[PDB]
Amino acid sequence: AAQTNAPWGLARISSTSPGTSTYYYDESAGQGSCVYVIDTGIEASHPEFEGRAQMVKTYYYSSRDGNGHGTHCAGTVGSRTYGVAKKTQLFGVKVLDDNGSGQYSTIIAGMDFVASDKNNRNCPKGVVASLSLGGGYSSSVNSAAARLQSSGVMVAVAAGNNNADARNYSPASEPSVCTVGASDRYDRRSSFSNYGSVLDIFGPGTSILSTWIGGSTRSISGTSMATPHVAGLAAYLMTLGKTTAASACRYIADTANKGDLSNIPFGTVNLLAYNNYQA
Repeated sequence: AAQTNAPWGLARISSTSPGTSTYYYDESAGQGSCVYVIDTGIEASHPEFEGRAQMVKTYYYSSRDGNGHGTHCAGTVGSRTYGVAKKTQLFGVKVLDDNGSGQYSTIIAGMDFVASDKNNRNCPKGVVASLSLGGGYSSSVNSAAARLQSSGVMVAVAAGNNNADARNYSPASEPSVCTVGASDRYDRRSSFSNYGSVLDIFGPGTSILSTWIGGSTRSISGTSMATPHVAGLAAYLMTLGKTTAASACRYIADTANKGDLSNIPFGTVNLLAYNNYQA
């Protein structure tokens, strides 16, 4: 399949070259996979989700995404127009309040929630968690992400927007999950993107168009936006039978576009998420 005039990030992950506008993808589109978007929630009513989104857990009275961030990153995973895996199931876990804030304990609880929740879901192609959040280093946050991964969830996490080594940030520094840096449409490392040896992969992160609350769309930037690209790609690749939850991070790195990014600090992978789809 081909989505013309797609967000640059979708076209990027299907192209060996920047500057294209067409997103090429196998029509399976991540069907049979599920992605938990662990964030401010998901406006599941957004037409862009076509009923494939739902809230499964909140840590506030409301499952309603009163921020936009979770709806935005859900959109990049598998929203209709703006998503990588356009047929995947999206589950909303609202660990961040509507200001985007969340206690570590709440984030840890949300990850533990997914690890068991996925046993009440039908995700025959596998299960992904997209964590577009982060704070300073936390061994207990890291171990929460490690458990989720261990449980058989493909965890993707944002490297953080500090223009610093991601070793000082959690869950970004958890080695066993997929730590995602951000690139811009010119294949530069995003200005804010964290870096370091813990990074597993880069994805489009600057000026990413996707869903927003109120049935709308907006473009925002962050490794938080690159994360759902990789989670979507993993859901897509799992549905294709190309990898598993345990191996998706390394499979995406193995098959990534290598050496195409600029301003990658020495010691940080130079790997851009790529679906390698041959139409």
